[PDB]
Amino acid sequence: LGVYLTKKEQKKLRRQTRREAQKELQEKVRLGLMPPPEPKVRISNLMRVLGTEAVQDPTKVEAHVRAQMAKRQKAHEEANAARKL
Amino acid sequence: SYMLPHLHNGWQVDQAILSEEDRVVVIRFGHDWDPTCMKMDEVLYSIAEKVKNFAVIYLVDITEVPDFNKMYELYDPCTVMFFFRNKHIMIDLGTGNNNKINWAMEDKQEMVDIIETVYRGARKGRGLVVSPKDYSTKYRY
Amino acid sequence: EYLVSPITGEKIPASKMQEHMRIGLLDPRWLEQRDRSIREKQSDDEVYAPGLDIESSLKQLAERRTDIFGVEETAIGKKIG
Amino acid sequence: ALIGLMTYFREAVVNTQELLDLLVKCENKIQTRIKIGLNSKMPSRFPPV
Amino acid sequence: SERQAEVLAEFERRKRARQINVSTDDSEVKACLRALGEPITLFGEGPAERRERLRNILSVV
Amino acid sequence: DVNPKAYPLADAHLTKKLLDLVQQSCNYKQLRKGANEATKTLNRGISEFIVMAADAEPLEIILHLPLLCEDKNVPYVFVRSKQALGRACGVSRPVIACSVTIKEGSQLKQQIQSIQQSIERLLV
Amino acid sequence: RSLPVEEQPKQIIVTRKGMLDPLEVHLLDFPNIVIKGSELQLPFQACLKVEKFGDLILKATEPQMVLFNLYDDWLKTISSYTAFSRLILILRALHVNNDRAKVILKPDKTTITEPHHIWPTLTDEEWIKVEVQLKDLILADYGKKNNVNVASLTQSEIRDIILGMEISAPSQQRQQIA
Amino acid sequence: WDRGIPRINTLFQKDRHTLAYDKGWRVRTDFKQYQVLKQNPFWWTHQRHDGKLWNLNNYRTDMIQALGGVEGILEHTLFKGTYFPTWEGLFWEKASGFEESMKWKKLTNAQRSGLNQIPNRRFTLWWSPTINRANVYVGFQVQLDL
Amino acid sequence: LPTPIENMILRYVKAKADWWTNTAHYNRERIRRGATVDKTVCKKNLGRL
Amino acid sequence: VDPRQTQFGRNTLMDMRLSQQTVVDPKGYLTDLNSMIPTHGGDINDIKKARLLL
Amino acid sequence: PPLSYKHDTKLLILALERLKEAYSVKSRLNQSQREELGLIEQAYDNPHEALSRIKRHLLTQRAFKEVGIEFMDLYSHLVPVYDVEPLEKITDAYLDQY
Amino acid sequence: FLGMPAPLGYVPGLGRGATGFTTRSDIGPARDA
Amino acid sequence: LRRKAARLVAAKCTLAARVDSFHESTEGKVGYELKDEIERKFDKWQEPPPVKQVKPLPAPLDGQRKKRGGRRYRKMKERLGLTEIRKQANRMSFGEIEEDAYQEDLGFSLGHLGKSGSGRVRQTQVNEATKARISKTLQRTLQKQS
RNA sequence: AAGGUAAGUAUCGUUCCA
RNA sequence: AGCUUUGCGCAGUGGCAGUAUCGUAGCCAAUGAGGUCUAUCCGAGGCGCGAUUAUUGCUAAU
RNA sequence: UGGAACGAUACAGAGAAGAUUAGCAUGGCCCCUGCGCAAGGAUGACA
Repeated sequence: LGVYLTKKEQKKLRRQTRREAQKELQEKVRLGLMPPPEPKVRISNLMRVLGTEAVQDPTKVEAHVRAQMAKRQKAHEEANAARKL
Repeated sequence: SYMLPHLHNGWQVDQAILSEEDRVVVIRFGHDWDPTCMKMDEVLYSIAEKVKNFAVIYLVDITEVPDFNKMYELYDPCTVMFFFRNKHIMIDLGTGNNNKINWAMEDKQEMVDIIETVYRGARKGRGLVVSPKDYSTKYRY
Repeated sequence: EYLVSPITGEKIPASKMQEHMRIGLLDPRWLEQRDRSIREKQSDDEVYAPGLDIESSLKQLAERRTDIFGVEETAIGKKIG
Repeated sequence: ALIGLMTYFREAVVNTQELLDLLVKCENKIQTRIKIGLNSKMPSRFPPV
Repeated sequence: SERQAEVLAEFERRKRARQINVSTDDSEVKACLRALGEPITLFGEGPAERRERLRNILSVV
Repeated sequence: DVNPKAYPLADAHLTKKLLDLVQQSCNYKQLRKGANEATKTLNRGISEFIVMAADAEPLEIILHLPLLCEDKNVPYVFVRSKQALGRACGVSRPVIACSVTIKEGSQLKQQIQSIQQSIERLLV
Repeated sequence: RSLPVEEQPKQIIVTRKGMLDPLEVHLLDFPNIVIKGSELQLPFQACLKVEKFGDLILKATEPQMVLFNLYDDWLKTISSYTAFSRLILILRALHVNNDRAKVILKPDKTTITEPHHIWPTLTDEEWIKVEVQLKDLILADYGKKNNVNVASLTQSEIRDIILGMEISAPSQQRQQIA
Repeated sequence: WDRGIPRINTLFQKDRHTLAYDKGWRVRTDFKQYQVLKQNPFWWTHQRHDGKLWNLNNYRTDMIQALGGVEGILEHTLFKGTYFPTWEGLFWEKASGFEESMKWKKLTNAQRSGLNQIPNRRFTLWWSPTINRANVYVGFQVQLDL
Repeated sequence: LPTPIENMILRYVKAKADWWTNTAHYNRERIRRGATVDKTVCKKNLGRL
Repeated sequence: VDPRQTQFGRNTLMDMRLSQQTVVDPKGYLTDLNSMIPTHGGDINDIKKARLLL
Repeated sequence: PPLSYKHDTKLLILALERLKEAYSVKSRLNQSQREELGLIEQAYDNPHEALSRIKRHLLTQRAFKEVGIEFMDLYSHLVPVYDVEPLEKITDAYLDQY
Repeated sequence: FLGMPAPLGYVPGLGRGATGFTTRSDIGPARDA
Repeated sequence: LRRKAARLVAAKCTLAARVDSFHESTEGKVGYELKDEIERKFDKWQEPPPVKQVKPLPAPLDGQRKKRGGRRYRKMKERLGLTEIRKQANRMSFGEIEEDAYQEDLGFSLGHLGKSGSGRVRQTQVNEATKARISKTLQRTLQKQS
């Protein structure tokens, strides 16, 4: 029968998996199979990131950041739906 | 003194100046038996490992190598010369002579200070660097 | 005796499962620091002289400083007197 | 340092001539230190201003 | 203007090999190597890089 | 098997349930690992049952635990490998003895009572 | 002193530098209130040129203070950080000129505007279009005034123009540092 | 005002209440030498409990009077070169923004040694018309190359 | 360590320690008497003391 | 100084504004009390300018 | 020092002010200095818990961490300078004031 | 490199194009050239 | 090492005691094994420290290096930024004698901070980002001690 | 007598010297 | 049928700290790591070394 | 013709100290939420 590895190696293995995924993603992006990650922006970061470009057309910029928020939330919700039993 | 690498003939010191590009060559010309030269050939011992990244120290006995006495004025008992990429780096002290440190000092921090200042001014591409401390006196009082 | 590996799900000997868990989770980035500093010291060049050079320099220094070495005292820079 | 003792030793300083000489000597030492800090060669004169 | 690039093949073989089971036992390591024919070790090839070489070799077959 | 001096030695059927209970008590902070801590719990009277391993070569280092359980009327049972018990307890090092203590309104009361019942009918 | 403590302003910006001085005396009892001057020629003197705004003050027999709300219902569907930007763009455009600004502000013939709110009632995409039109108007006015093609003005100086930054070179002969 | 060994101005001091509960302060001030590295010249007293027992406003007044006043001192300085219309409405920037930022950065001791003497250069410049003089520093002169 | 090497190293340590003590006390005498000494000399002498 | 203590031991303002389909929201003019001597004081820097202002 | 003392905070205030006088004139701070100032300012922020800690230290603490030593040279004699653990300095100062 | 005999035809100094200095007239020998 | 040795020797003592209670290994094989383990731990504790390399000082830095920036860099700039009270203290006026504050150490003048020469009419409010803060491990020690 | 050399890149002249 | 507990995963939102995170084919460790209160009690990791912009990446200017 | 030594003008001259500063995401802790896995509790139900 199997054995139950302890919480220390639980955290260690989780860290290995996440670092593995991050490095693989970064190597793929350096290759260019996906575009470089666009900076995740919120309402609080709206004028920090895009403010200079957000002065000219503020409503377009807030629409774009809210679209990014909606895309993230939709990715989460449909990820749960795909993982739904 | 005896621990640091030694150069025996004229060709070796010129090669040691030429065989390096990314550090500073600090040559202690003099006689390792001199009370003056032995005073600072232990300071150069105590910091040889510390300055390995940007400095290499060779020792030369002018009697063993009587080829640079006339050209570089090797007549003070002890002399220190800094070379960078086959270029003698002049250094401005408080003393009148601005080509050498012709006296043996005592503090292991000030010599690393001078060597690092020489390296910093030599990466830029200068020929004369300026020491932090002033040696127009001895700060004794 | 057979156990099941918690990480790979494969039959393993019960005697090894301890060091199996010690080593199967060996952190991958550890390998470079094991294989990086050793290369640095392999390519590193010495700072002090070889021991024979210290011996020879000590002999040469003893040749001059008769106020310490030898039995026939002479001047500081003189070979013998 | 000067007012550390001078406000402490007030009237005694007048009667201690050697203390006055030491005070003047030390002030001259401070001035000499500053002048050497300016340039290596000490000046012939140097204004109090 | 042609592709002339198999570097994506290098990334895909790396990511497949990273998900390839390798025994944590040097004995098994060397048993599998003798099964395929690879040497026990190279000059100055310790155990961690022995396992890594085993992984890199069974990435193909 | 390996050690004849194994009275309550359990087989590979309820060992899985025992290790599951050990892990759950670990998640609930409801065990004391180690022979010394098991003995302290037995002395304090708050130990409900202790599980040891038949792989400790000088078994008499832990053969006082069944006697202490007999004194305190506490269920006790063995396993077949110290490494499995140690890893199940929540630590990497091989453990040869662990204890399960009490908790008010514990969610593990039913399972711990079932384990006590199962062991108590296995002595003979 | 009127507003409750949680509604007391923690930062007062001032358009005209002369006002920096009096506030610090009338804010002498509020040391935690930071009074910051503005180099930004920020368009609020034109806020009084709106029809629903001026009309109240052009005819009033006695002095009193009244409250408004320059965000009609935008905060129902947009963040305040872009509500302020929309307001400032609209006010810069209105400062540029009133009539063409009104014509832009009424793209639809209906252009419903009840006395409950102030600005015309448009939804998000018409706000996109009107903001683009107002930006084009402001850059066009700046180009006409300073005789520079609008395209050459990159986004940084576009933001400078909108907020109230513009520089000149009267000391052009003081270039001897080069 | 400013008279009496426990100076009368101490009575109006802000923390007068809490200094009422400060007893044996002079003894601990004396023993401060064993806890702090640098010796205190004013170990014998404490400015809070009996006030400073000396005044230098008259001393500075007389020093300015004897040195020739603002114009009698500024003639020695480089003030007239700066060409300020008057000496009022000025402040001294005791720390340049660049060097005060460098003060906290990770600096090797070589840079820090040559950085603490930046205030010694603006001092030399501010008194250059006096230090760089023919009467003082007797000897030959050399002009700058450019 | 061999006992002859250890004996020689003990003798070295004893001799250097005797010189160290004597030099530290002599430098302290120089400093207290008012002689002219260096800053690093004072630092090293304070460490030795 | 406290007479029991021995050697060994602000900007008032009359105006006041009341908070609360019509955009126009006029507010009443309220007059306030007087200000006595406050314990808080001396929160002023650069007196030679503030005195000139007043 | 009782649990309910009228002058309890006054002595703590004086002790904290005295401990901060050593840093009152300062431009740059080391790590230990930063931690010390943090300790005094935290004890100022929460006087009750700090004083409870002080009472517990006075009542049941008898094992202390090593206190560093150095010497300041007057060129006539050497004055020893002792560095004490930053948390215990507060307790010692409050005890001294009381 | 270290531990090698000097070349027979090598100029002992200045072969690297070095330039000597004369800090003062007294120090050194006569130029004699 | 005695305490650390006392724990180990008592542990092996009870390991031998449990053996002797039931009268096994009467010839002392387990006792000799435990003594061997104790001696191995003892001479492992007394083993001299190994060879530790003296790393050289880092080389002087080059011209420029790219750096990251975000919330962490913003907080670093806030902690090390010139607080208005700090920047107001650096300014030191001009031609305005002031009474020497802090008797115990003069040369400590606050400059325009609290000065009638120039500055804001309101007092320069104290900042909160520069408040002294304790370390995480030290606060952990505080939690455990209480 | 000092502690007071900015370090360089150029063509041109001269001279010894290989 | 829901309710609900706990651990482990995947993501999401938000807060907080950058004098700290991380490695351990180095060693020891519940057969006891480590002990200042309280010790016939406590009782889990510790040490040494290495990486470091006091975790690490891109994008972005200069 | 080699190089050295050497005398001229011509040129530059800041001989200034600086791994510079912005955004996001990872990583650390904590809280909340969704979803899954391993289980496990209390409980609803007349005919």
